[PDB]
Amino acid sequence: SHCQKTSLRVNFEDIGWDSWIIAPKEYEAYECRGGCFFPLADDVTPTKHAIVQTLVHLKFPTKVSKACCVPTKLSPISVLYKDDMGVPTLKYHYEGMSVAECGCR
Amino acid sequence: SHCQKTSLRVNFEDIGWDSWIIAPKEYEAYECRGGCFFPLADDVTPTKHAIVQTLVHLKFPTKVSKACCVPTKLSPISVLYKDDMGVPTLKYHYEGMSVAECGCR
Ligand SMILES: [Cl-]
Ligand SMILES: [Cl-]
Ligand SMILES: [Cl-]
Ligand SMILES: [Cl-]
Ligand SMILES: [Cl-]
Ligand SMILES: [Cl-]
Ligand SMILES: [Cl-]
Ligand SMILES: [Cl-]
Ligand SMILES: [Cl-]
Ligand SMILES: [Cl-]
Ligand code: NA
Ligand code: NA
Ligand code: NA
Ligand code: NA
Ligand code: NA
Ligand code: NA
Ligand code: NA
Ligand code: NA
Repeated sequence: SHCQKTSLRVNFEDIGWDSWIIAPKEYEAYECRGGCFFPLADDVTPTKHAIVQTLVHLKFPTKVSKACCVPTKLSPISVLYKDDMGVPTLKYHYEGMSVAECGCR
Repeated sequence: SHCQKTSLRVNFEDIGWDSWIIAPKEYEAYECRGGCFFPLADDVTPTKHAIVQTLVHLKFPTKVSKACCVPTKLSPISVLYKDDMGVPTLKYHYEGMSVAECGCR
């Protein structure tokens, strides 16, 4: 039940972006889900700060929060978008749209 | 009430590291606290994925979690630690120990 990449299919209409994104209608964004708690998994690539904070959280759970399972690497997708001239234009690498890797931070 | 760096003073004894860290006894680790919710602040440097996920969370709050306020840059501290030869040694830049910057991820 540890920090990992899971599916997350996003509809641009649902998030109000269909005003400018023509296509695609949906994409696989993924998400990072799971706990950052001891014992850790081999590949959650935990920073020292995440480790320290997790230990502090254990000792003081009402005052300090645990580390968070977040994207640590993102990948691009292509989008067809409306130009200011009102013309569909391809944005070939629209960066930061999809999770490549997750970790505790 | 947005994502930012706040104080977090860590005692190494409290987290079980006084077995190997001789000094210092405590340090300022900081932590990242606050919400990742619209409207965003100017300097939470949000990735596109964090923005998309936050919007999906709004539409589907029981199924998708919000973005997380995490460290996006860390700084070193110096520690005096016990060597395998049982001798105090300085580790001048012990990396990743203190928060330099926070953001939504
Ligand atoms: Cl562990
Ligand atoms: Cl680190
Ligand atoms: Cl491009
Ligand atoms: Cl290419
Ligand atoms: Cl881009
Ligand atoms: Cl905003
Ligand atoms: Cl981005
Ligand atoms: Cl060093
Ligand atoms: Cl130096
Ligand atoms: Cl180091
Ligand atoms: Na997957
Ligand atoms: Na959606
Ligand atoms: Na507490
Ligand atoms: Na290519
Ligand atoms: Na501060
Ligand atoms: Na402490
Ligand atoms: Na829901
Ligand atoms: Na120096």
